[PDB]
Amino acid sequence: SIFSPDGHIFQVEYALEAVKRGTCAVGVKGKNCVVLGCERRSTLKLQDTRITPSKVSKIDSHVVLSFSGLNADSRILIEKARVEAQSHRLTLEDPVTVEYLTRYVAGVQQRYTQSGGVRPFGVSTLIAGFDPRDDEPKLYQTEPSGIYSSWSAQTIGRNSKTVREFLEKNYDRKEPPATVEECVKLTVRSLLEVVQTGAKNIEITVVKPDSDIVALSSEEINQYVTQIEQEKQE
Amino acid sequence: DRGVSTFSPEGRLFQVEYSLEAIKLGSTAIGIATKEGVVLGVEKRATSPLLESDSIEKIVEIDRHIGCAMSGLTADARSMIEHARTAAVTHNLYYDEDINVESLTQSVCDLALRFGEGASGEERLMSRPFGVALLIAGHDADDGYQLFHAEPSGTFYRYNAKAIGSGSEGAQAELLNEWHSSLTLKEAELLVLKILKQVMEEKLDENNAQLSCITKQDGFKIYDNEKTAELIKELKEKEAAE
Amino acid sequence: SVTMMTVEEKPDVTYSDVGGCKDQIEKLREVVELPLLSPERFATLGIDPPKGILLYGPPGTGKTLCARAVANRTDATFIRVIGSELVQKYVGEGARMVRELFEMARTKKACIIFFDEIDAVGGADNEVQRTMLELITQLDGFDPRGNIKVMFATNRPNTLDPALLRPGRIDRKVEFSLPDLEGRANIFRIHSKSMSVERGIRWELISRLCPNSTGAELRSVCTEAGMFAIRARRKVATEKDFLKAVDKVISGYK
Amino acid sequence: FRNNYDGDTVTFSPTGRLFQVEYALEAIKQGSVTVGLRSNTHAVLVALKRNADELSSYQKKIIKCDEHMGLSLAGLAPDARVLSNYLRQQCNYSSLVFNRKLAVERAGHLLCDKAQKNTQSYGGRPYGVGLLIIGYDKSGAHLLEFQPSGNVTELYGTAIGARSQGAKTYLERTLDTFIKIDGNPDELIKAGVEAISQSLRDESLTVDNLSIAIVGKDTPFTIYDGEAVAKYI
Amino acid sequence: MVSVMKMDKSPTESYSDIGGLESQIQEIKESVELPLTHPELYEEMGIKPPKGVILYGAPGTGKTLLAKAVANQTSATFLRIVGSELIQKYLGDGPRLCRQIFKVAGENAPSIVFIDEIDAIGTKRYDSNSGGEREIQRTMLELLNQLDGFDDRGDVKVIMATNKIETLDPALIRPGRIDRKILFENPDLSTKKKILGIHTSKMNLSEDVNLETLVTTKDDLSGADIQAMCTEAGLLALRERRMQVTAEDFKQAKERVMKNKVEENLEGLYL
Amino acid sequence: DEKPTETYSDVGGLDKQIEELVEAIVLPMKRADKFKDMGIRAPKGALMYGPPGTGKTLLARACAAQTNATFLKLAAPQLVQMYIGEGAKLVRDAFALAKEKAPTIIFIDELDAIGTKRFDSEKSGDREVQRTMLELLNQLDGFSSDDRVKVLAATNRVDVLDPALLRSGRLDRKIEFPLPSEDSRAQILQIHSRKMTTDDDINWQELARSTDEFNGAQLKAVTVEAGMIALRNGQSSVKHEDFVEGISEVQARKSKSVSFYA
Amino acid sequence: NENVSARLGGASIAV
Amino acid sequence: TGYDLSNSVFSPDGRNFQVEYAVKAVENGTTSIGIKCNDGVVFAVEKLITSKLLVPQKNVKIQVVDRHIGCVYSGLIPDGRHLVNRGREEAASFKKLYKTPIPIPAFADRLGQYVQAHTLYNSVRPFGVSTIFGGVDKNGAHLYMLEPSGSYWGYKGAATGKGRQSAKAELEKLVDHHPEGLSAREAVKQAAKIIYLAHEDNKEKDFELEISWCSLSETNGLHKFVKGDLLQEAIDFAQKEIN
Ligand SMILES: Nc1ncnc2c1ncn2[C@@H]1O[C@H](COP(=O)(O)OP(=O)(O)OP(=O)(O)O)[C@@H](O)[C@H]1O
Ligand SMILES: Nc1ncnc2c1ncn2[C@@H]1O[C@H](COP(=O)(O)OP(=O)(O)OP(=O)(O)O)[C@@H](O)[C@H]1O
Ligand SMILES: Nc1ncnc2c1ncn2[C@@H]1O[C@H](COP(=O)(O)OP(=O)(O)O)[C@@H](O)[C@H]1O
Repeated sequence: SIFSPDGHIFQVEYALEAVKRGTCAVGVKGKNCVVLGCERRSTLKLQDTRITPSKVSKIDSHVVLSFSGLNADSRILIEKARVEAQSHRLTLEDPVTVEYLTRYVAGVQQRYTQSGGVRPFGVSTLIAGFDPRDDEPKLYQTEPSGIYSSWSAQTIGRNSKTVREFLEKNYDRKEPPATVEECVKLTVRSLLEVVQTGAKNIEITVVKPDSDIVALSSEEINQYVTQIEQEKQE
Repeated sequence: DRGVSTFSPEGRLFQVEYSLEAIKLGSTAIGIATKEGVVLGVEKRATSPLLESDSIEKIVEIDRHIGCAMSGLTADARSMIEHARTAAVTHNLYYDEDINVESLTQSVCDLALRFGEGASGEERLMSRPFGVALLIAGHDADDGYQLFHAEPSGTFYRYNAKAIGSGSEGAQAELLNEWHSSLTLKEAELLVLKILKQVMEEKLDENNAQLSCITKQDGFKIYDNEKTAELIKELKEKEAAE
Repeated sequence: SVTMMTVEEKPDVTYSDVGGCKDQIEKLREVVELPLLSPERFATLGIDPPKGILLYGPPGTGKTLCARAVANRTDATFIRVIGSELVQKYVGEGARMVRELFEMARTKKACIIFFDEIDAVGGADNEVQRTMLELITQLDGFDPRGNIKVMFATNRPNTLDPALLRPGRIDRKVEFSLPDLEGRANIFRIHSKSMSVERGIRWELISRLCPNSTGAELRSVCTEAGMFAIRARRKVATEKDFLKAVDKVISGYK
Repeated sequence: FRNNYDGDTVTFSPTGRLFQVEYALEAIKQGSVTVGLRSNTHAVLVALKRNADELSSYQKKIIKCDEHMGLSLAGLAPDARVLSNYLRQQCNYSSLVFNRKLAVERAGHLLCDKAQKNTQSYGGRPYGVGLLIIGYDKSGAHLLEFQPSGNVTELYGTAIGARSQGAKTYLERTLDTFIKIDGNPDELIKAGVEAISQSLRDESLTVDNLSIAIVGKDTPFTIYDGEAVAKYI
Repeated sequence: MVSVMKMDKSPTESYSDIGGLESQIQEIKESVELPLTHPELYEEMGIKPPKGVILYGAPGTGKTLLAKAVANQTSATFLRIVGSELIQKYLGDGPRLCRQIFKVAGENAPSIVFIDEIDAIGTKRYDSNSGGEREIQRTMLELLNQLDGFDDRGDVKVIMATNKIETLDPALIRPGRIDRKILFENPDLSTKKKILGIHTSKMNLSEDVNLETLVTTKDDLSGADIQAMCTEAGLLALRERRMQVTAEDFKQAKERVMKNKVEENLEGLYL
Repeated sequence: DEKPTETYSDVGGLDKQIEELVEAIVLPMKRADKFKDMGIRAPKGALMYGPPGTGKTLLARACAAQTNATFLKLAAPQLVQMYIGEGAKLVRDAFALAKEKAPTIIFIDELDAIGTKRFDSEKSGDREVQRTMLELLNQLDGFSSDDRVKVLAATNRVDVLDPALLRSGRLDRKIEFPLPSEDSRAQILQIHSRKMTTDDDINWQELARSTDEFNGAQLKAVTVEAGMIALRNGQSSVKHEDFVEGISEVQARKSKSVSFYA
Repeated sequence: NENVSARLGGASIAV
Repeated sequence: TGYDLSNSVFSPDGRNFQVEYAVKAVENGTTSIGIKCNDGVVFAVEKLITSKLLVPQKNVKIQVVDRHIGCVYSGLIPDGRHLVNRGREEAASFKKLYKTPIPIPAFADRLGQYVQAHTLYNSVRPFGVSTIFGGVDKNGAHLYMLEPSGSYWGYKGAATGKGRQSAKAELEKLVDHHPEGLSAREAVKQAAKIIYLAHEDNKEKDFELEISWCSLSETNGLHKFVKGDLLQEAIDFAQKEIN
């Protein structure tokens, strides 16, 4: 993995296109709440989804993740991330921040760049959650080059171009998401443009303080999606 | 289709000299010396509005009294500054006293040379070299506010002031024309804005850029989103006047 | 006698209708004019002058503007040597052109050639080589000591035997390439000198957006901004209009 | 036309050449000059410096090893630095193991034994510069030449790099003269300085574009750069 | 040579009945038509509008349908030739003929031309040391040099075509000459939108509409086959004698024809 | 050109490979009758190849020195407009004139590249080229009769022309034109420069060592494109760097844009 | 009255 | 063709041509000899000057490995010096053992397999040098030469560089003239003749000479360079043999 004469890298002008194939997901930064939302294969028959590895994953009592792209190269990070979580709670006696492990894993995706015979990932991820003993939301986005950012909304996947600009006709800085019913309406009113099917093809999750995690049924989705399946009419 | 440690018939290496134009893809990053203080400037390359540009950090703080600004490829340089912080603090131990700049900065450009026969007894880390370069600013009590420049080829120069990156070949000409000895600090806190307003792809905001002075009296200081804005009006106090 | 017509009615070119990096012109302007006009500068040293400006430059570059420039400047007579009139199916009859050309040419004055695209005929049951042999017979005779030169251009310098290209044929050769931004800037001034615009803006930073590329796209890309202005109904051009399409010309290519 | 024997080092030519090396030694040809010479008692370093713009400070050309040694380089700094930091250990080691301080010529005969340990192993390039070593011991003063090859030789005075033949020629014009000099380094020094004007492609030396630093049978190593060299121009 | 050239017989291909797109199509009318409407506007800011364009391939995805629709609109000449028909045994015959168009383009100021599938002319500059086939390479040079030797551009217009570019076409094209290297490929919805926007004209859908689900699930395909999709419903009508227009048998054609050209579908790996 | 030539010039280049050759040739010209009295099928020629930039024809001019004799005039001649091997027709009447005046110097040029390696490239009917080479043999046949002729050629080194030469009655012997020392390559540059105003106040001997693999072919070309630049500057006096590094560097490398040097 | 014909040909050889 | 690109790739001929290219590198170097006298050995070498700026008698090319040895080389200056630095410690790690000096067969048996090890692998450069050594043990006189393929044989004399063809036939012209036995001092005359006799391949340039011998008789079989009139006695003589 070397430098082209166009200031680029061959293998990494490539890799981040891999994440542009697979599933599509997003979260946001509500007024006082934070949420995620992702994708599933409807029509996957002869199967029980209780036990499949969810695109969501949890890392601590109070933080979670949502990958995209590959699935193998995702599982590895959670492990060595989990280590740093339930180790950082020990030596220093305080739990994590959000930026710490983000700063960490921002570094590991180049420790697996600059060496001999090591591919980078077909992975891009983001995180979300509230710091301990605070209230302000925090979410950070990642990609194999290591550059960790803080997007108020971030999506990686298929048909995502207009999705990357769909929010900008929808979100307002000085008009943030009021409540969950609208902020989740936001969470779904984005993703549904690529869904092209019912509720079965997705999975979502949410955070509130002091580790108030929830996951919502296929049926709870069929409560609210109808309300805009009713309001996609007038 | 070249490698690392192989010369050409012309002698000019390929990869490192190719590493000397990746910077020209990146952002802009300028710092200018005044004999009573030095400035630093940036172009965030903010791509979307929803983003919260407090998180993007093209500017750092080594200590209470030294800072730098990375340009080109912001990712990789996030590593090397932790080297400098180690040698700064380490030198703050064995001698109980802040370090000269040139004692430090030789180390950093002694790092990026490690891709083959680094300093005495160096195992070759760094399969590839750092695709990033940066500027160093700060005081030590032997020479003055000696700015320093670094590039991953493994050399440093000392400057009055110049630039990097996108606006390099054009912008510096104005700087080459318009620096001298007996200028102020805040004139340099604003002269950059006459320049960076040139080579931005949109009208300036208080959030496109941000600044940070450096002073032997207080030490290090980043400004706020608004305290750039007030001087821009001060620039428009001359842009509207003249 | 298909091309039996020396030059056109009006060449509309100037040596300042070009950015062209300013350096590839001098020796070219030197070889063509200084033996021509100041052989005392030749005998000032007592030289062995050249006979041809060998050349290669990728097309879509102002060599050919540069080629049409010496036409309008010197005001002398001119030619065009291309396979159409040159190469003909009747074996041997093809070489009537070269003979009536050069045997005339030695008679005339300032009738220097622009026999471009010889990469067509000069490439390696095919009879093209014998025409190429018909050439070199003509050149070794007169080659030195004359106002005449042999200056032309091509697209593929590695597509011809240099058995012809010995040093007495085209010695001080020519090489072209794309410009710097400054070369890309001064060329940009040229095609900017027609329309209505938002006068007094920072054009130069766009020439920062000239990576490896031709000037030809730049005289193009301004008109698409006017086309963009046409659809925009912009009676006068601005900055962003140039941007709104030049961002697309390369990405559509990339 | 396209020598495939141009890749890694170890491949010999079909004629007995290492095309990496021969294509390296033209580097210093693209580098600057730094000259030097000696009497029977005093030796000299000299170096034009090569500056970036009208604003920058200058690229350095001279470094002290230790109290009875200095050197000067040509072409590349970074691969040339480490050899300086290298032999400091091999000049401290002397003055701590023995205290019978370091003779100059074995350093070169150490130094040649370094680069050869870098040519004949896959990976690694030569320390591709030329450089000049000086100093004094019980044996008088000595000057040296260096090649990234390994060849090092005891010379009276020589030159390096671009434009150097003009200065190189003054020495053969003058080797009858400057060898008989002693205890009077001033006029000695300006021998090269006048002689390297032969190289100036109208850059017209200044207070600061030049660096000089010398040694004697008495003097420890001293550098004359900054503004002290109004003496000579 | 002239015989094939003057194809003044535009079909009933109805420009603006086609429902494809706009921006491309203004881009040509802006390239061509509006210049023939009030070209003083180009004279206002002093513009030399372009010397024709070049679309790309993506076959069966709307190469030409506009073009004969333009011919239906052309309001000028229209020309048509083939390089394979242009070429001959002897040397320079076709090259001697290729010149003879531009004077027949000098026929008119309303002088325009389509060209037919260049893929055997000017494809790529192989050395062609292997005999014979240098004729092609001897011919392209007879054109491009003829194209821009010394030309006021004389409304010497052009529009070209192919099916794949990077397979060929290395150096022939140049900007200004052909500034607009442009596209046609699948819309990802608008085949659903305006195609049956057209085909709703004739048919009845004699029980319902059903079109709210006779639709695209981001299905990789080419809407050109939609003119099969209309077909076989009528056939399957008459595989069971439905003189009317159904929506139920219409199902099969996508389930039948779109199902043949299978893809790998290896996306049990990017989840 | 046809003449009883003048004196051989300074031997100079390659000479250690050359003194052993006039040995080989003049004796066929000198008392080969005594060889014919000794009764030997002594040859009618040999071959001297090697890359040009050499002075090959000078050795051809050296041929008639020890015994006066006349030169040759033909260069890629058989590449004709007609069906005939018109040259090959002339080769009879010309080699007949080599049969005339038994003291005679015969040197054709580019035997290789007038004669291909194996003539697979061309069609069956080559225009009697094997017939021309058949003339060469049938004229070498008449040349093999006597000691009048004495023949030699020169082209690309070996394995580039026909392999016929293996028979000792045909050709029997080969020498090469190797790369020489350069002190004479120094002198010839004055000879190139002899027709041009200049000086020589240079140490071009270290220079002559520095370059290599730039043949007399190359070095017959160098001398002018740095005469122009100092005129383009305006200077007149010859000079080292403007010509040595001004020519030897510009060959393939240029555009010195290096930063990390110092 | 003619002999001035020459027609190109097609081959396909091993690379 | 395609097999002539790296170490350890035999040919259909059964060879690796790369070292055979090394032979032309060592062919591109200075002259050097060493003779088996009646009681010891001799060393003498060519040492050409480029400019006057090169100092005389500070830049020897002989190297010593230990007391009872002298060694020289020709061709690559550094590479022929490396294995000396291997030599200088090896025998030192052998006098370490039974507390006696080292034989000469011990030398090549501890070197001639070394350079071989630099022709087994695809990662190193064959030592492009030909090399000489000699001296004395308890047994008596010895002499050897090396070639870069590891080989070595006990000669009465040797030669390298571009001083091959002169000396080889000359020594053929010597030995029959004097087979009875040639003592130390006398060969020091006749040796320096040959170098003045062998420069004629490169008499464009100049040089100066450098000699060393070692006698069981004279110097207790220790190594001792020449520095004195004895050298000047020979150059005054050797000019006559070319006179
Ligand atoms: N350096 C330049 N100076 C002036 N004009 C330029 C330059 N580069 C490109 N152009 C413009 O681009 C347009 C197209 O270039 P041009 O016609 O010279 O290609 P060309 O070199 O003629 O190709 P070919 O070799 O096939 O004839 C011209 O109108 C020309 O003026
Ligand atoms: N937007 C559209 N509306 C209606 N039909 C379309 C559309 N796009 C493509 N088609 C169908 O595609 C077919 C041919 O399209 P296209 O122009 O791409 O190829 P073509 O011109 O027939 O091929 P060629 O140029 O090789 O002869 C037509 O039968 C047409 O019905
Ligand atoms: N003493 C000399 N006098 C004249 N020319 C010489 C001399 N020595 C060498 N040459 C050169 O030898 C070259 C002739 O090489 P040669 O192989 O005969 O060329 P070609 O193959 O074209 O006949 C000329 O370029 C000429 O400059």
